[PDB]
Amino acid sequence: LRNMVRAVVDENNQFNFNMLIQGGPN
Amino acid sequence: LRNMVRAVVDENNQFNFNMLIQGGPN
Amino acid sequence: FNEREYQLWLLMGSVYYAQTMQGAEGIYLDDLLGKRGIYRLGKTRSTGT
Amino acid sequence: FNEREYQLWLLMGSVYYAQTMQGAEGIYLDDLLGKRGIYRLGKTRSTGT
Amino acid sequence: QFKDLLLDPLTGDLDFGTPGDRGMRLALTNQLSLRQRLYLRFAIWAGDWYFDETFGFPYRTFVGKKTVKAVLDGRIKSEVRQEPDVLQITDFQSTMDVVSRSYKCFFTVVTAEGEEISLAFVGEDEYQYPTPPESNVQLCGDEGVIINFKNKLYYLINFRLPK
Amino acid sequence: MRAMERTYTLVIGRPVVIGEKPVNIEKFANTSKGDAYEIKDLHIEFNVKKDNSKEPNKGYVTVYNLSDEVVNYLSVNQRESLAVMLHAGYNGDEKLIFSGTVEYVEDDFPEETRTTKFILGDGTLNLTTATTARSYRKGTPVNSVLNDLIADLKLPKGRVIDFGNQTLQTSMAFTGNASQNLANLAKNTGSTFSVQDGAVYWTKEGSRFNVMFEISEEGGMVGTPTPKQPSSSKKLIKAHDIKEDVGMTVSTLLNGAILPESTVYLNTRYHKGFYKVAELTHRGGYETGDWITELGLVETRGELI
Amino acid sequence: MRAMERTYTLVIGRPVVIGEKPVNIEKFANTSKGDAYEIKDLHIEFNVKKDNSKEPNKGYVTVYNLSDEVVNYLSVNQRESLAVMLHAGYNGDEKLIFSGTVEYVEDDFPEETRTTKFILGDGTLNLTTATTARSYRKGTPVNSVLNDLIADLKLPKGRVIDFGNQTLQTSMAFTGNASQNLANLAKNTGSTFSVQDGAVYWTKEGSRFNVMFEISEEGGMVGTPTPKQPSSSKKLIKAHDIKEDVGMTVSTLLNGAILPESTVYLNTRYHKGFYKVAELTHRGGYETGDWITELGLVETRGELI
Amino acid sequence: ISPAQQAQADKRARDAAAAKRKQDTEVSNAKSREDIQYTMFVSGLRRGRLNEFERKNRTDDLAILFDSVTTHTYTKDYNKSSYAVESKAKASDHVTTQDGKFTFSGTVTDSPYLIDPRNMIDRDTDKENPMLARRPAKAIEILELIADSHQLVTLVTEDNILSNYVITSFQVDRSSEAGSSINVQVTLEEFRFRTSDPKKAKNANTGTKQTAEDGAVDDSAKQKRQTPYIGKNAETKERWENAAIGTTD
Amino acid sequence: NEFERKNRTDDLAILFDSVTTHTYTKDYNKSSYAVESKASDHVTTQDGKFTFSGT
Amino acid sequence: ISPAQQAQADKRARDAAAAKRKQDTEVSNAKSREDIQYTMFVSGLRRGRLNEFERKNRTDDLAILFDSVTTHTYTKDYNKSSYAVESKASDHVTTQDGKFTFSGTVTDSPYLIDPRNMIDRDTDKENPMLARRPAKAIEILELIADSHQLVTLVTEDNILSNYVITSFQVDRSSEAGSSINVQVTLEEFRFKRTSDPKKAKNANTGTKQTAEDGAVDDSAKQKRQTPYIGKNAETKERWENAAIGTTD
Amino acid sequence: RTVVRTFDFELSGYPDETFRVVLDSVTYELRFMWNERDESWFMSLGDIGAQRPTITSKLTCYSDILAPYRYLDNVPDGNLYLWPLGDIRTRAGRFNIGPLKGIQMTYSSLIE
Repeated sequence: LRNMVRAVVDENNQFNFNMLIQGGPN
Repeated sequence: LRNMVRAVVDENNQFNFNMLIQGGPN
Repeated sequence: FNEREYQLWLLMGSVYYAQTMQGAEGIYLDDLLGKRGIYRLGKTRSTGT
Repeated sequence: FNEREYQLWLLMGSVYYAQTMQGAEGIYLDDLLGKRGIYRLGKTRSTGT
Repeated sequence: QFKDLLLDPLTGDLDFGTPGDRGMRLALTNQLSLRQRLYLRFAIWAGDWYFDETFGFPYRTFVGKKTVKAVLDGRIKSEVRQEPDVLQITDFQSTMDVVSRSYKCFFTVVTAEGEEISLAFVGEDEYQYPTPPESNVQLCGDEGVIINFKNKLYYLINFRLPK
Repeated sequence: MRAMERTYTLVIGRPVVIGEKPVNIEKFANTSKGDAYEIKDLHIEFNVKKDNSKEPNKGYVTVYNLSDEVVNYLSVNQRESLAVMLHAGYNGDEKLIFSGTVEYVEDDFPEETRTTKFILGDGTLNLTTATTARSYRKGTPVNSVLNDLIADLKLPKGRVIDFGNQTLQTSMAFTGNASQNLANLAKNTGSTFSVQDGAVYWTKEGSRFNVMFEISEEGGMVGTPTPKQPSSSKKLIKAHDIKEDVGMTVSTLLNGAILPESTVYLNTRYHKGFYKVAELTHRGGYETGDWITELGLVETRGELI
Repeated sequence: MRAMERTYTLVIGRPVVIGEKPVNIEKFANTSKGDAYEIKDLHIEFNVKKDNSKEPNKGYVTVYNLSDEVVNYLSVNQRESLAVMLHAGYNGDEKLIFSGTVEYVEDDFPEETRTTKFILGDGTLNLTTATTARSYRKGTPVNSVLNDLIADLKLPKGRVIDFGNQTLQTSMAFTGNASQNLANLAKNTGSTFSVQDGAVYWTKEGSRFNVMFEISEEGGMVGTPTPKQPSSSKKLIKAHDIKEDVGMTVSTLLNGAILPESTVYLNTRYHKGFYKVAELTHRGGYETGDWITELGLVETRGELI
Repeated sequence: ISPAQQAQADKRARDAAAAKRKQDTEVSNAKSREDIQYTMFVSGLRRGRLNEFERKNRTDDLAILFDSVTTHTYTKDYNKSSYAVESKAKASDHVTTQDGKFTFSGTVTDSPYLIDPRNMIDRDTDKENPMLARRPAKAIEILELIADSHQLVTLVTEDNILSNYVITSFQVDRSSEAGSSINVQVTLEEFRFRTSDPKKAKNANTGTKQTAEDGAVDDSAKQKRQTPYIGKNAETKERWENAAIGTTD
Repeated sequence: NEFERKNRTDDLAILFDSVTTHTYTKDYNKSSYAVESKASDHVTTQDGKFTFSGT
Repeated sequence: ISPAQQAQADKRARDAAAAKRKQDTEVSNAKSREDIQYTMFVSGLRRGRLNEFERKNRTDDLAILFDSVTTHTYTKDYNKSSYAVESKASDHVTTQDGKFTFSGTVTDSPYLIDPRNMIDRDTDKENPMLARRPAKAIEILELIADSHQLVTLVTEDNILSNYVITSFQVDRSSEAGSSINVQVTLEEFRFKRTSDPKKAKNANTGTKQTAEDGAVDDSAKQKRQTPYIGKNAETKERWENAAIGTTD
Repeated sequence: RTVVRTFDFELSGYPDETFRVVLDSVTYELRFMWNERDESWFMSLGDIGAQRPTITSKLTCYSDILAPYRYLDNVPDGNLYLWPLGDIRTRAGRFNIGPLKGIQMTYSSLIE
């Protein structure tokens, strides 16, 4: 069942990475 | 059942703390 | 065959320390401290008044 | 079997040689003169006026 | 091997010993220690010893009440097995008399005997340190080497001639 | 004959106002009406972590089915910092377990049950707004600098270990938040600074204070101790040597009479010895849940201050 | 007749000590007693991610019901960096899958089952402490600067692509950690720098190395490939052009003989072609769980270096 | 309340506390004796397995027999993994073996037919007065002691012999349907895995060690008194330890 | 023997007109993973349950 | 305690430890040889399946026959997306592993004792109950399951291959005494050196270190170098040390 | 040379004990091996994770073990002795080492 939880945690980490790293010319 | 979820969230927080704070002489 | 040489190794190790400030025992102890002019005391008789 | 036995003779010879004055080296030197009751000195400090 | 002051099995006072060797003694053999460990455990009524309310036997439950023999035997037989060094109980003859209202049981207990681990705290030592020589024997030899040889020669001269 | 049942109490007081003297949350308990809003027999879930570091100790709380009047009193004062105290124990006494200000509050009431939320900070307001502006010349005794900065912070002095006859080697200037400047002086002098339940604690790393607490099966221990590293990373070593670097973990029934900087004695069947405390976490579920406390211990190698 | 069953081995060695020559984790495997603590038949769960970037590759591991002696050996050395190697395969061979130092370790033993935890770093100690202090004048050949900085890092050179006759245009100075300075030279010269399983890899972006691996239903593929963007954000474009910007994803049974900088050939029924590798993740549950590896591929548009 | 009621309150604490001491100490005695082994004869006693029942001496090898065993079962299990392939099918990977489980049901009657003294239940049972011997009760306090002390039981069944099994649960039902007897059910699972010669011993580990808690230096930490010496050989010790060891001050 | 000990003020006793069945049970649990080997500490004891029916 | 018990605890540990060496060893060798192939005959036999039953020898193709089989069932499963498809997109389905289960019995009073059955390898002809046949079957059953053999099932209609045992149950109820009821469950296995060089394919082994306890690995573990047996110490000696040197 | 008692040891009797101890704020690892023929304890001392022990010696009563070795940067400067609590004639044994078993192995540190 931990499989279900790991997926949601992974998605939240993905959203946070996107929030930090976005747009920009570099 | 929230006990199971809190454990996974705690482990993820631990991994992030390790990622931020690692190595270094100070 | 092997177990016997364990005894030989143990005895050899015992021999080496026989000539050191620590590990000396029995007769060998006298030689170590004999160099400094000290000898064991034998049987003694109680004295009093 | 003889090769395993031969090491025993070599070990005995080394032990005897290690404890003689001529063959005293490093720590083994400390033990031999330690038997006499004296020890090597250490970090020593200067004296002025 | 539990050590403790020895209690006289005959009187209940401390075993000061015979008039020729009066003193104080410690319980050393496991048999003697276990005897008194059971005696005290059975003699002290439950709750009557201060500093430990849980120690003792609850005689008040049975004495003075109409009780079933079988229940009493279980409790009697259970208190014995609280000691960690009891091997088994061999036999148990529980009998009750209704005329005098007395109850009296018999049984025996089997216990092994152990080793002493260390003699440092008790009396003696087991080693045989050597004795220093006497007079100029060390630097010049010993006469016994002559006496033993003379005796060997004499006994050999004795052997060959038939007797 | 009874059972051994849990008990607790939660108190809410007036808004906290910082002035020109040390702040004591005790004196703000009473409300304008007098007696404070006390909440005893309602299912409560809380989590309170404590540590010895710059950051304040923060605790979380949840209460179910509060009366409308109490919620109204918190709808007001949403611009202000209400003082709150929490108590817990076992049916015969309750030890202070947290005291601070209500940083956050929100209410969600979907259909059947309302659920109030709190976030509390231990001296957050003082530690994050106390400005300073100080300077000193070569030769100034360091023991004077320490006392000057702490008085600026406006908090009671729980315990301090003075430096002796230490003197500054170079001119120094301090500005910004006082807490940040003090936390920097910690690194260069081997001292630990951390505020807790309103008390300022200044100690020296590696050293420890008597057996103020003993842990054993009689003392309500929960499971055997296990060795856990006190940090999530490893440092390079020459292999100050006196610093920490080792620890252990233990759990026990809830007991609020413990603080991060205290000392404990561990009487178990495997592990035996003395340890410092480094971290605390108090958990609680009144109707359902644990009622225990977790301690993170750290080995010590310094003098017995 | 047998089945196809999993196998693995885990080894723990002496503390790692950095000196004045390249570090090889291989030589630290043997313990003072000689043979190392090997763990084979115990349920193990691990996750190992790898990448081509500044940060080291880190992997996590969990072991259940360890003997007290082994745990004791790790209670000690908690100040030190023990060397660890991991192997996995299928009942006939085991390929090296990770090698590094034990960054973290903790034990929790609630009632029935103890659970040990690990966090391992691939060369973390070297990448985060190797200081440098170098300078060069106008006209210096860039190929000399690269070699000078790598030797400072004290790691074996897995593979490097020299710059040719490039020369510095302006004077340069480098200090701080050597890894950080090298990672900055990457941006301004279109080169990729990343350490992995102790090997230093310096390559050029966009270009790729033969078909060192082929993926097909015979090669234990798991599901069809799907197109996934190689980054969580999009960059503005003129619409160096040679840079990455596209990729795909594939999954396969565990196979440790793969590295982020390698090249793979994808023989499926929909997608066919050559791709670079950009990311790896190895998962494993001995008694229960997956035993697969996930690859993140990136399209290439440069020369065939 | 009243002063007399204080005595009544004290009785609760003592008797309730004394009860657990008897249970707790007895369990502590188990797990300390390693020269004791428990065996249960589920079946086969009258067919071949009589050879093993003769080897037990009522002192360190003990046998558990039951007046009747209604049924017993044995079921081992295995786990099979499976992964998907691009062919819209599923393949297989390694498999694992999941220990094993055993259960049986039995009954102990208060009117036995076969009273064999070698059986450890019948240690004290009276030959000629069985119903007053409390056989049904006598079995609970012995079965419970085995389970709560975590003994590794060995089962001698007619079909095969099992070893290293740990009890997990059991039941006792005095239903009105039968009476004068107890219905007993038990479950077990396979718990699949100093002195002695220095030759066989290998390098052990103990980890970090603090000061010994049985001697001085802890008293200085615990703030206690050092134990005075017993005088013997005075003026010989005191000169040497005081110079070579000193005092904790 | 012990029923007669009960008075009417402190040691209150309760008797039902009839009890049909009563059951007593205990439980234990063990690790489901192979142990490292003796490591006989991998077991825990649960609380015993007791139930009965009456009228 | 006493030394008499120390001489008793050792017996308790020694005999118990001997049990693993017996059971644990047998499975090890059973997996170390893949030549043997086990087969099971559930029904099928008398409807012309005898054609392949006679092929089974007593050394490689072992066969198992139960005294009676009551029922056997075979089943397969599939799954599909529960959301409307985008439309033909007939790829939204997957195949699961087929399951097979049956119930049987082994009795102390057999009616047919055909020696070709591996249960009856060395069973007495005139006293079947002293042979203890039910115990013979269980010993066989655990070994097959423990070693993870890929069993082959011969059935009424079809033949199934590459099936592994996942669970079985044995019991001896009060009714049907002198016999045992047996249940088994099997599932498919989608399985996918000395070899002909013509069939060889490029392989990999990843990074490798010093192999096995050699003359160099011994130094790493501080083991003393293995003395050389003096079959010849005149030729290699002058060259071995000069060209290969010594680990030091 | 003023010295103060600061540490005591105990041995469980296992023939190959090995554990880590902290003395004078420094940490060391110790190994104890039991010799059958000579019925004596062999002690090895070295740094944590060291390839080989720095010092090896045989334990005896009333003998200064570290005497000839106070010239190395990784050897304690204190005093290590074994003396009995019971009768003075008792020699070191296997199980008789400890704060109350009969022999008191102790470490004491000079006052600086």
